[PDB]
Amino acid sequence: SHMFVSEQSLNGRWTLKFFPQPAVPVMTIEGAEAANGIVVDAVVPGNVEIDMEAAGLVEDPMVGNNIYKLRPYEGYQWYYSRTFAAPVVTEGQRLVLHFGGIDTFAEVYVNGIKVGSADNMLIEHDYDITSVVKEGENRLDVIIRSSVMEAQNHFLGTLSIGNFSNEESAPVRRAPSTYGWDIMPRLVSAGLWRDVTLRVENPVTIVDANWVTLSVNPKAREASESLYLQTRLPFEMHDKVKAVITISRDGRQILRKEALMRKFANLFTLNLSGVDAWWPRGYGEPALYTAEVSLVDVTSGKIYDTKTSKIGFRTVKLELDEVNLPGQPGQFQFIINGEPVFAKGTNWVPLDALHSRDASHVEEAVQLMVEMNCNIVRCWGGNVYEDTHFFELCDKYGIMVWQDFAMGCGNYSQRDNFAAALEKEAISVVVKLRNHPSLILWSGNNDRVSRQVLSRVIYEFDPTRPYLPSSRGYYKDPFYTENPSQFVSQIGYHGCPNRETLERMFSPDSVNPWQNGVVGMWNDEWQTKANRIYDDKFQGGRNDLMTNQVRIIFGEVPADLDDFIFASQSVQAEAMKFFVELWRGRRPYRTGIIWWNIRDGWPLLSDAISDYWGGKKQAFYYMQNVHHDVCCLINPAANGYMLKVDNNTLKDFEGVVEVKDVASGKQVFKGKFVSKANQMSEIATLPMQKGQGMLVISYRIEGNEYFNHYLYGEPPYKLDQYRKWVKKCGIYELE
Amino acid sequence: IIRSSVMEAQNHFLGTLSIGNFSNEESAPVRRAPSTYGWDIMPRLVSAGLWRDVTLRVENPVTIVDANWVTLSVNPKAREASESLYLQTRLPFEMHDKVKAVITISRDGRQILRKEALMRKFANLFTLNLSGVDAWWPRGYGEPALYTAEVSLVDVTSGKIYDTKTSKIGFRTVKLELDQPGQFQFIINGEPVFAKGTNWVPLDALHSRDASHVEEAVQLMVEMNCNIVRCWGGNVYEDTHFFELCDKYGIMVWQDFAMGCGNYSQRDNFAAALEKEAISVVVKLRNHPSLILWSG
Amino acid sequence: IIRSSVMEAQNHFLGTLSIGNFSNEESAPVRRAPSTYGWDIMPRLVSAGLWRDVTLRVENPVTIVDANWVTLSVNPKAREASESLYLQTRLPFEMHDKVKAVITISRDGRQILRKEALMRKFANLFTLNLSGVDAWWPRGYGEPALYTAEVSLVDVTSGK
Repeated sequence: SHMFVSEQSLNGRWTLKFFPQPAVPVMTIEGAEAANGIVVDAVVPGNVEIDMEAAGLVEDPMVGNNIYKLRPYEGYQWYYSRTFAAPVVTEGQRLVLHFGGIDTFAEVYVNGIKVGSADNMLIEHDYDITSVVKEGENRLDVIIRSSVMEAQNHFLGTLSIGNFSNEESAPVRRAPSTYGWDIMPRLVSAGLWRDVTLRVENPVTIVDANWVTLSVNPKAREASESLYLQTRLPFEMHDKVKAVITISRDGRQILRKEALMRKFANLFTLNLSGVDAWWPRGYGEPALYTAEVSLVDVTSGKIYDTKTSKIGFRTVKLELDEVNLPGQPGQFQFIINGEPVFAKGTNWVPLDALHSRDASHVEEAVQLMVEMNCNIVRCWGGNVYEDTHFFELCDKYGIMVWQDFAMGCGNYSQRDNFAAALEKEAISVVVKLRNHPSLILWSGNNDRVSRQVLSRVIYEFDPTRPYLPSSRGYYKDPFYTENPSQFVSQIGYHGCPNRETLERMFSPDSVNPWQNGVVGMWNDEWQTKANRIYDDKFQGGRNDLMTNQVRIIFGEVPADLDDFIFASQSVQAEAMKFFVELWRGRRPYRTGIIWWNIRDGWPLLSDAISDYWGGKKQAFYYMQNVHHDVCCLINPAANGYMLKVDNNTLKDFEGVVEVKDVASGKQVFKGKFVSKANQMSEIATLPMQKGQGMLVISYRIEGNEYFNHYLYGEPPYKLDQYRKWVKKCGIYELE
Repeated sequence: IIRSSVMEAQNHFLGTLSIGNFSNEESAPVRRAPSTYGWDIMPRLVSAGLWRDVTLRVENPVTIVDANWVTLSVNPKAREASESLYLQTRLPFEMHDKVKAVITISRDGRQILRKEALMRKFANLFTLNLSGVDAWWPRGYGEPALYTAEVSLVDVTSGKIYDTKTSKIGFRTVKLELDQPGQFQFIINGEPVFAKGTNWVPLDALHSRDASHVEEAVQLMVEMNCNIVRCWGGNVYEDTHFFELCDKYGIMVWQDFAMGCGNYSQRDNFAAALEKEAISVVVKLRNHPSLILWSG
Repeated sequence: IIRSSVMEAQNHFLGTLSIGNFSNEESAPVRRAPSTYGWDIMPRLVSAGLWRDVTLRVENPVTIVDANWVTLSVNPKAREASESLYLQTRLPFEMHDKVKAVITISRDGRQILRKEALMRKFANLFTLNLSGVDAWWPRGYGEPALYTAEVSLVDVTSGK
């Protein structure tokens, strides 16, 4: 009832002073104030380019070639400053200054006294400022250095040079994609990109509450849950404090346990009844339960601290296939609550190049995966680690999370200084995320980094989850169809974004892609949205993937912009849909497919199926119809085709299915089928049809009508005849 | 000025494996005897204090840092053995070529060997091929023959003795012949011995009284006729006198490093504290013939 | 001011496997040539002093930290080769996009290959596909063909 702890936000308006970084970087408050620079208003959480654009000092980086105009600020320093009132601290309490995100190399001062030196963009930074804080008004100053210039303080190994990830990224703990990628612009940025708060703690406080599902019995509605509790506990308070442990759901108390605190750290085991297991989408309900622990004085009832979260009773195992194709990647399958689950989902890339806006995108971005019905998502190591709320949403909606540690495409230093920086980061992120039921896998894609540093962290701080040391042309080419990986990471096909997105990110004279009307030659602004990392004038490159892919499927590249959008999105839609159906149709050998990708992190031309502004490409709806719990699909056979139905649930379903020709209306097949639980079931073999065309699949399950299709024949097709088949099928609108 | 051991534990963040074991979470990040926090066979009595000797030592510029005696080979029927002396010293350079090591093996006044060697460097290996020496055996398999091994540093001209190290060694070889836990056998001087003995637990919850119990407690093993004793990792390491008695009565010693009943930290901080401890205890005890096994 | 190398060895407690070897115990904990303490083919002469050149060097803010040449592949029959240059430089941020790297492979004054690239970052990997070059062979197996490889950091505006 009575609250003896509190958290006061330091978010809001700050003062931001920026200037070019001298040869000797500015480290002190006196140097930052004596330096000659520009002072503007800043918003925390934020990025400095946001503050600068609000002051009219930079142009919108999302339009045209404006991204290259931010180049000089990579060599700048950034000085945050504000005042704050210190909260009332009683005798023994501790005041903690909390940073959710400092980007990156910065000296932190409170009342002119240094309290910390941050050097990791991806993790939290907490400082005990109890003794340095004064009565009344206090000063908080953060002086950030240039991340790019920090790289030259290090001598690189041979393996760290020439990778797709930037050499500037190798010796520093930052998201590698911020230096530029083929799917993200170069925007190093800086600033306080997550919350800054002031926490008041009691001498008796919870240091960590670690919930672990030892076992789960779904049929009996039981589970065994362990609580690893670490606290600060003055010895005078030993035997005078009790832990109050509650499992509840919507106010209704499931279990209550109280235990006297005779030592600072304890293991409490809870044997629960009447509790449902946590399942990913399709395989059941994502049952969640409020788990709460409080440190309570046994005499006065004083609540010294309380930790509350929603946990899910679930076990996860990575069943390795060590018989078939030893050494091949993807020879494994996820086992959730003892059931082998078929994984299907997207790779997760940055939500925004200015990551202070990540949090405002996460609700609608997770809703993309919910509408798609992904049961898994892989957080790519090129991005930052997402915050707690992303994993809360994945807990709530039953989306399993595969978490890469933040590494780019390359090899890294084997020396002690880098190993210590990565270990501190790994321990921080693991302790923070290890209680979310949606998280199922750590990945660190011999190397000391992947085979020793990260493995020792998972071994000591998360024994409950598996760890993995390591991770164009025609879509029916043998490079795709002959891949024997059970669990594949699909490469992705390009898709020209919607017209409204093109007209929003390109200048009016650059909306049309063809330079001087020459089909195949991209203008300079389209080359920038390749993404082109550096401002280098050249022709061709990554954008030629759009034309070469429509030239294989449709023979010729349309000159009209609207017809080019249809051709490009159609190739992307057919390719990605074909890859999902190919893996779902070849179960039980195939065990999962994680495709690239569902959402852009910036207005760009990419292989994502939905752009930065929420513009869904045609591939999104194609993929949606092949991601259902029960899906009737058609795989190519040696002679003819094979109508199949795949089931990613633990329940049996029945229904009827009808396969017809879209152009002639003739019935190729129509029969009743039994879709057995958690397996692929072949229905019937279909003969080869004459020439090109399309087949329409119409199946009915439990009074619900679902629709699919299959494009038969060999390319090249005629773009206008394919358009007629889409309209005559009645499933997907043209545009 | 001693601090609270229990409270020191809260200066550390424990890994999952260190929580919930039978050994106390307070024991996991500190280098103390785990049984002092309580056990099923020992009371909780954390205690504190200067529980062993406090002395002032005066050393000369020339001094012996370590005298490490190693038995390379033994031939009991021929009454021979090859003994190595690994000698480390502090030696000013002006004292190089001016000091000699005097190595003497003796048994009850009878001198077995007297070798003198000019000190030309600070560390040296002296091989001693001995005659008329009996091998060291555990109880039942023969005599626990011990010899006084003495090394002294002596000025060549003035004859002044700068330092002297003296202990009783035994000429013995130990091999662990492997063949499921416990699939091994101790080979002592080439013979396969059948081991029979007890585990060794704290002599007292107040460990400053261990030294007053060790004579009678070892006599329990002599009356019992144990030929082996396993010093439990829940206890402190026994002092030199315990191993002196085990040398004398022919009781082999299997020594656990001081670990509780659970997994420990994997971070560099704990590894550095444990390495320092292990180097200290190994150098202190590696010269006793009774000691035959280290266990982690 | 140089100290005694011999006396430095007594700052270290030696392990058992470091005592009794052919090399001196004084050699085990120090980073010196072990033969200086004596061997069966070299006398004992510890010595001391500044035994190699001492120089004062002046470096520009734009300077080459390391030029690492690596032969990926070679085809001696076709007189072709693939050479990589792992270049690490010191580069103030003001000089980013204003300096170019100039790479020249030559032999006895005749130029074989030349490549220019704008320095956009401090470290770079350059790939050179070379024609008309001979492979390096040990004695007997061919000629020890060498080529002068030069890299320079050049101001794109003034040519300095």
